[PDB]
Amino acid sequence: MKLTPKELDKLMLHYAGELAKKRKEKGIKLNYVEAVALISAHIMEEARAGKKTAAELMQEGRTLLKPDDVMDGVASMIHEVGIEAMFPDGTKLVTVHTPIEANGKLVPGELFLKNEDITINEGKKAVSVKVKNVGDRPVQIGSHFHFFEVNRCLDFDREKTFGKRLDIAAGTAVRFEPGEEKSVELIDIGGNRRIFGFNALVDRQADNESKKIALHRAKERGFHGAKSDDNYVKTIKE
Amino acid sequence: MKLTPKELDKLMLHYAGELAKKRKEKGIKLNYVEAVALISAHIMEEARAGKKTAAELMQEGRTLLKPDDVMDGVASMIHEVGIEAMFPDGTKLVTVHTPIEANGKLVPGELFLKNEDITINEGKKAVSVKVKNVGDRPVQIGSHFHFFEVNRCLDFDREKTFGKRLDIAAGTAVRFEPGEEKSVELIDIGGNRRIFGFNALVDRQADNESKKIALHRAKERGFHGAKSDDNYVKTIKE
Amino acid sequence: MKKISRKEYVSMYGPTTGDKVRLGDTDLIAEVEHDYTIYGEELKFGGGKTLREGMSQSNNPSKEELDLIITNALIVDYTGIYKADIGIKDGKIAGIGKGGNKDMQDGVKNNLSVGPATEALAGEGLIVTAGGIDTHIHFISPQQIPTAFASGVTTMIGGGTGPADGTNATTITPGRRNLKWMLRAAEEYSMNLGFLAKGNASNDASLADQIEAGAIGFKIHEDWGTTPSAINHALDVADKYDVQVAIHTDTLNEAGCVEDTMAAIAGRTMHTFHTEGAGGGHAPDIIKVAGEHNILPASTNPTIPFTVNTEAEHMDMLMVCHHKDKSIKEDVQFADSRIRPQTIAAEDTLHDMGAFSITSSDSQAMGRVGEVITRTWQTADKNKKEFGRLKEEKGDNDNFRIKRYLSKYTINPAIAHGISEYVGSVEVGKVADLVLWSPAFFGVKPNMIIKGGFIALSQMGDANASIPTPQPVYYREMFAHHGKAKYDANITFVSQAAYDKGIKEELGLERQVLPVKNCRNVTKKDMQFNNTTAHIEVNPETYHVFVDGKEVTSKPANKVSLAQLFSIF
Amino acid sequence: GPATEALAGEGLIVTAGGIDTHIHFISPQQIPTAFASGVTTMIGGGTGPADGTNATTITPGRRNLKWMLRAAEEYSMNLGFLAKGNASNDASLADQIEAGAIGFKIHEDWGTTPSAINHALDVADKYDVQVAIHTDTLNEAGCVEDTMAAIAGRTMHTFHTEGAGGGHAPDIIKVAGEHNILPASTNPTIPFTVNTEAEHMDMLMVCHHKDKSIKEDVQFADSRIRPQTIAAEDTLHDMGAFSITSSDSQAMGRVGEVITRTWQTADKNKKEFGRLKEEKGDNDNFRIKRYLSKYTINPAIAHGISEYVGSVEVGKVADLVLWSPAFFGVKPNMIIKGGFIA
Amino acid sequence: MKKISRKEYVSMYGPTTGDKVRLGDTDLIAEVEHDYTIYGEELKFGGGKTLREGMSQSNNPSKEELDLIITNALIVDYTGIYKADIGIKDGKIAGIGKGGNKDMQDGVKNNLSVGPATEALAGEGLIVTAGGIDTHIHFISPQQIPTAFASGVTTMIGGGTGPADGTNATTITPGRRNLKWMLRAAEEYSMNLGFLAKGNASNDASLADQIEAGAIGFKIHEDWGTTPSAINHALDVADKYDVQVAIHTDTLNEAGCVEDTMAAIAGRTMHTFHTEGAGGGHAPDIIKVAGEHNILPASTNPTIPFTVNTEAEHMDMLMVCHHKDKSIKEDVQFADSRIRPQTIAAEDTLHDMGAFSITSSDSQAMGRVGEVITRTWQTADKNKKEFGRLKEEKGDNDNFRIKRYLSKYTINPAIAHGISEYVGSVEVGKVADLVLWSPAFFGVKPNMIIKGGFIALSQMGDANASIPTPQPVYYREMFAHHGKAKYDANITFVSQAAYDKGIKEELGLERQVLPVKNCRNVTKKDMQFNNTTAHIEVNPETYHVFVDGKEVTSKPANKVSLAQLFSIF
Ligand code: NI
Ligand code: NI
Ligand code: NI
Ligand code: NI
Ligand code: NI
Ligand code: NI
Repeated sequence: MKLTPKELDKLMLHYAGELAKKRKEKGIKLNYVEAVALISAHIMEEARAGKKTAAELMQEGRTLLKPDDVMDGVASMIHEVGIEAMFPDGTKLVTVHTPIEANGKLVPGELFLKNEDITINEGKKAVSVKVKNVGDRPVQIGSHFHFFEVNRCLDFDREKTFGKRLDIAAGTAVRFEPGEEKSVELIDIGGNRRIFGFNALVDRQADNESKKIALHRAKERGFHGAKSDDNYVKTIKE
Repeated sequence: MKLTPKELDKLMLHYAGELAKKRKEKGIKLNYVEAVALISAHIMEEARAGKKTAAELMQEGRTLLKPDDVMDGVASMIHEVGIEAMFPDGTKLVTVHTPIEANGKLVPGELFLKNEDITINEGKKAVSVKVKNVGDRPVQIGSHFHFFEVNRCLDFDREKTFGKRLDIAAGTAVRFEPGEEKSVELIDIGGNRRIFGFNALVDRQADNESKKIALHRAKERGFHGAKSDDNYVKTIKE
Repeated sequence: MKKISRKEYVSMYGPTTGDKVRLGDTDLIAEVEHDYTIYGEELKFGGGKTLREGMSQSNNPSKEELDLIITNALIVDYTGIYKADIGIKDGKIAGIGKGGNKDMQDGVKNNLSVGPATEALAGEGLIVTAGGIDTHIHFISPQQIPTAFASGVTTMIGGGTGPADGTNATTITPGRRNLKWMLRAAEEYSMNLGFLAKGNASNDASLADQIEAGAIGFKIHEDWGTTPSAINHALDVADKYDVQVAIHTDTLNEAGCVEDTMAAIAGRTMHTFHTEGAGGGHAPDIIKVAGEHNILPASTNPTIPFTVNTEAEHMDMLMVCHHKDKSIKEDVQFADSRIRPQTIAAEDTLHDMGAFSITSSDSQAMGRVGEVITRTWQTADKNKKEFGRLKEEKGDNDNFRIKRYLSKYTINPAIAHGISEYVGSVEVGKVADLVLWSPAFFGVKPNMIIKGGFIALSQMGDANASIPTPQPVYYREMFAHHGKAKYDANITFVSQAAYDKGIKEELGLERQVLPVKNCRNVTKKDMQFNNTTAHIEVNPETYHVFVDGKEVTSKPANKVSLAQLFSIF
Repeated sequence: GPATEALAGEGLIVTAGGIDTHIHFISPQQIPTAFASGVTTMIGGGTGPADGTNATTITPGRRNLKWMLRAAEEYSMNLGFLAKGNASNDASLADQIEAGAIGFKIHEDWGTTPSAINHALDVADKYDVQVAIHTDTLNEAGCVEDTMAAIAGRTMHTFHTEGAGGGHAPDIIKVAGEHNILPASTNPTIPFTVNTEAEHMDMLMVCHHKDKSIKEDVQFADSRIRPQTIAAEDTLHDMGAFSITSSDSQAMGRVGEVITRTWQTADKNKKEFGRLKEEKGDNDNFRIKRYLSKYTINPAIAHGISEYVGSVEVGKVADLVLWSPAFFGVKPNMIIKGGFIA
Repeated sequence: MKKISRKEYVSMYGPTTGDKVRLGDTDLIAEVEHDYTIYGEELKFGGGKTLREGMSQSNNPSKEELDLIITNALIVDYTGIYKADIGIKDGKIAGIGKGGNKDMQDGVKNNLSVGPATEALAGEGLIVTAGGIDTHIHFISPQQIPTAFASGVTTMIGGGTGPADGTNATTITPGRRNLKWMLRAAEEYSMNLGFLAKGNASNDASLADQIEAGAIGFKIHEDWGTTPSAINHALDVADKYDVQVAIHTDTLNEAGCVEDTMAAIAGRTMHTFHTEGAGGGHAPDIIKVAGEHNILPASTNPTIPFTVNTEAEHMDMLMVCHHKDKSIKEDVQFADSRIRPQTIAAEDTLHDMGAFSITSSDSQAMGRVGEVITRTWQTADKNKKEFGRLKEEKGDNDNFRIKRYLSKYTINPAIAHGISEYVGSVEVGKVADLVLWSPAFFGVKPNMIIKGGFIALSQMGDANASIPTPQPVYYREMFAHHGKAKYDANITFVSQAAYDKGIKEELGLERQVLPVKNCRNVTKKDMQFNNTTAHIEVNPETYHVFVDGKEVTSKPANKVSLAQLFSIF
């Protein structure tokens, strides 16, 4: 019966679920491991039966255990239980979000933040810019992307955003639906202000002179808002 | 409890059988894996009980599942289920031949041959030979064995079968019960007709001259039918 | 010259010319196109069979004597579907034809001679194919290997450093040091390996160093920033080192749209992963790229085939990932601008059309490294059930279509990464990575995996039993998987540059080490049975897919073959 | 001294490691199985789950010998390989030895003919290496009388001399009485249980491709699985007629029960024939040594490795297995390989 | 896709499928069986032709790039007669097919890719065949080499030490010292070489030592005493060292008759020189041997073809030799018991029947090392003119018969002496010993001889002229004939034993040195298009030849082709 190593993985999980249930049967507050295995073993069988759809099990899994069935802490712990099973249409990923509820105090590793607000990008005075997505597709820019070089679709005053980035929490971004128009905040880039990569519009020291070159480049490359060519005076290298 | 690695193998198989059954319980068309494990887990316990004999379980295993319990295709698949278990007399190999039946269409990898007959050994005109086993033990010759050198017991016209083999499907053979007498078909050996090995009667190019030497040799070696020594004229090497 | 019936003959030597085999529980029927044997002289091993001293086995073999013969095997390969013996010598496929003993049988080339040094492997009734080659692997966990292996895959190409976020997101092994770790780690496994480096850099020096370090190519990925700069720079260095480049398109369209990305590629060769879009890439018209000449289209495992559950499933993965919320609109937008059920269904059909060429996995990151083969055949099954046989099909079979899909995970990935000369198809001169399939289980569960001319993995039973058949019967490591044998049987790929710099001796690598080549002169036209080019558009509003004017789409499915029938999970 | 480690043995019984000389290198998983059973040395042939190997204990040609020797590095078990003696080609015959083989193996499926037999033996004499053999069941080349004439009185290790494991039908078992023969029995038909006859017919049928409706097929089955020669075995061992106990792993043999079965048989024979004439005192010591030797010192000698292993004696490699008297012969306490706990 | 006429097309690319060529001034008509090119994309070199930068010649070649392409050549080989490009790389024939630039042309395997490193050789209108292989050479004078060479022969196998009587009588290089002299002398020439040792010894030790010393085989000859002892001993040692044995039968029948000689051979392999009898051998029924299975029949140059002058000529050679007188009866008897006009004429026909297999020369000793090829074709011409076309012939051509004779001096001698793997036919993987023939002069005077992948000899004109065509136009040594180049281009054959003992480094041999193999497992059935066996008798009284009951004989001829038409002498 050529059992794959994946199959053995599941066969083991199942008896971890079986144990899990048999314990609840005897009436015993399940724990992190037991709760998860149980939820997992369950979904597994249901997919075997070929009845419940993937979409349905996502939920039905949230009714396998009630707050009084588990130990305090378990709820705050099992944020979610992902699991794969073979449906008549093949294996599919079922994610049972928050299966049980926090009917108790104890919360492992809980955080005790201190109400107050972190002030991001200290002293980097932002600037607002009118931006509109003239294209027919979406466009989302990251927090540290040289704004001046985003999709050539976003129309706006390129000239004004040279050497700047979206003044937002590191790692996040701003979305622009086709047609949408908004005003974004953008501070200047820190460090050595050495802009290399992106759209290849700068690739050097970001200064007022490099700027001239950047606009000229964007201009010829079709980046909406890229000012204009009021007669360029090409340097010895660019 | 010094568990051998073999033991763990079985302990795993068992819970594969247990799952198999528990699923059938819930009323679900078992599959290839499930059917096999189930049949396996079963036989295993029975041997443990020390009641049913090896011979009996071979059959009883054919009644663990009915054509409507499994998925279509499973039958045509499980040709047989071999399994070893420890009987009071030690471990024994139980082979449950065709446990379930083909109550359906679907047949994985099924073959669609094309009624017609393959003609073997094209253009190799056979010849019939009277053969009798004068010995008190059985003698079975293979399809590509230089016939002229078979068991010295089989009596027949050795002279006539030099450089020939049983004109039959490659890999098969002809049996001769002690006393039995039959006429066999035998075509000439192909390729370079280089006969080396067997009974050491030839070990060279198979031609009319080597033949003389072969018969002379068989003669002295006692191979029934090996013509006679009408005064041999030994060559410079033989 | 007495004759015998076809039913009989086939239970001794397996199907012959004109006969047909059903592939697994699918509707795909294959037909034996030719037979090199010579009815009456076929090879058989056994008690009183043909492979014995002085008989089939020669006592005067040729000085090329085989180390192993797979008798009467049905070879399914893009080169054809036929009957013939396979000869194996020195880890390489030494011959494909009759073979036996010239001393006692007509027509037997000396590259197929059977002597006392050759081993026997029965193949009658079985189908032999080359090992599979997954080229979109995330080296997230080493446990993937024995999984992909058990599934008929002998070669994994990808990137990473283990369960690190960078790896979970991208198939990249960054920098020469991390390349070292992985190459040295690879010594341990039973699977040819190749690694991709971080192409997400506009620094030429850093770009070539990773190749000089051992990488077979670059990988540009979104999470690392797939910009037209990075793209452009990477490609140039890729051209110099004749190595391949894979890419994950800029979904957020932040740098530009698929139009720009192409302009970036400047017409140079490229391996596009999950070209469809679900696996990632330009929203929502990335799938259009798979129609251009210079592109090597590849689809990612998950959205294949298109099942009634695939749409729901994905939305979940995409949400469980990326950190998306149901209450946030920008979050629901991105989800809908990426998981287009339209472009998904349009995929299954694109494969059938030869538009798409390679089938990957995308292991541990929106991909199932154990179901690439299984799913490639499921899809083929669907498309037949929905579109019927093929126009190109000749005769009452599916041979052509069959080769179409096979090529998708064998010869096509092999070429796309310059390792076609050594592996990727059942042909003389290539490394002997062969997998024997038992017709019923075809495409799902294989009988045994032979790595580098020696058995590395096979179905095995009770190690205590009196035979290998009794249960339990799972996949057990064979001899080519242990000791120093693994080293002779496996290959870690590298670039010419590194190979030439002595990267092997450099890292104390005991594995056979070959370099990749001919990666810069290949196009969509080099993809076997998947060379169809075309100007394909994609509706910005309805996310609908149009090709050459018309529009393509497939209907989801409620059931697929090669599934619940064979596995207990 | 301060450099010596201590291992408590009081209450325990120490014996040498077992040596199975009829192994089919079908699957590497056999090793840890045979090991757990008190066996530290496996001698046989093969290249993995390949039909040739499943049928015979042979690792053919120097290349395949290479693969296996290099593979062996991985395991915890002394190893030795046998080459294909089924060849009448002297050159091919010695090359496999020069390549690493400890001996040859002539097997039916490869064609155990008087030619092959004769040639193999000669080269075996030159290289002072051993030869194992599986007799020509079908008697196609000749009968057991001929096979012997072939052997010409030279040394030979006869596997499953009884017959069930294969060999001349039906009088092969007679060979085990000749001077030049090294009789060995195969695991399966040992001991003789009410189920052994039924079991075998099945293995022989599941194998060879035999049918119930075909008479020639039922004949072969009955001309090979003689319940008579089977039962005659258990007693032959007790008589000292048979000498070695093998397994024949993954091919009509259980590589994990050689020791267990060797003792079961000894137990039976005592229960049915009683104590022994040679026995001295109120014990079974003599008989005990009789069986022990069957899977230790006798297989060791039969394959020229008696000097290093095969018995608890000074100067030899320290392959010792500690047995807890209750579990003796079934489940051992610990296996020490080469002087260290493995 | 405009189209063009056949007359035109053929003056640009040469004959295509179905077209026919007359071979020289003979009646043998060959027909192009297949064409690998792709009408419209064929390769042409010239002023404004196709082989140029970016076009046929790639700017992105494959990493297999050829060193030389012979365009549109008509390949005549035992494997077939067809149209195709020949690719040459590293002294070996790297590919036979389309070839060109994949960048601009469909269907072009990478083993046929044309890049800036490949040279161009026009072959349209010309016929390409493998080099010839004369295996019955007497190393009497080194001047023979450039003669045999000019005639299309690239490989000479034989024996000797120069103009010494032993050599003039036999093709033997006796003892390891004399083997040394010759191997070291061979470095100087442009022709692959192999030497035979003195098999006329019943001393096993002396027998193997000559092989260990470098000999590719033994030669038993009358003048040295071809006895059943010598014969038997030689053969045994020959079996061990997998090397070949040639033989010259005991004419005087002193030890025994042809029946005995055979019993001596004990069925083992043997290369029989001048099996007919004129060149020497058992009187008068030696020719019968050429019908046995274990025999490798070869005919000697002189009595071929059978002309009205051949009988008179021979009697003279046999008399000028041996010291025979007209007044002495025993002397006239021997002459008549050896120069049977009956067995001579029976020869021409035996060749036509496939009974005979190899055509030698027997240089400087009843053989003309410069006319082996010429005479092989003359004979074929006669037999057609007298017996007509062949039964096996398929279509309105002589293709089959053509291959019959070609094989006689290419693939058949190559196999008979274990060097078939490297040379002996126009096939991929073999050493590139090719000779270009201009259809009119076919079989007589060739255009150019390429040794080991490089041009070694060609027709050349006034070295001062403004072109290579103006007279005088004789055969001039080319570059592969000089400096250290000759060493790379030539091969001296040896046994495995010597090769393994380092015979190369041993003797400071700067030539490529290969060993012969597979000489003991070949029979008359290994001779391409000349595998006919048969029980042939020979009348003791009339010296008449009978085969399978009937009798064979040919009629002499008053005129032959490929003669006075082409040479001023
Ligand atoms: Ni991706
Ligand atoms: Ni990925
Ligand atoms: Ni056996
Ligand atoms: Ni055995
Ligand atoms: Ni001569
Ligand atoms: Ni001569």
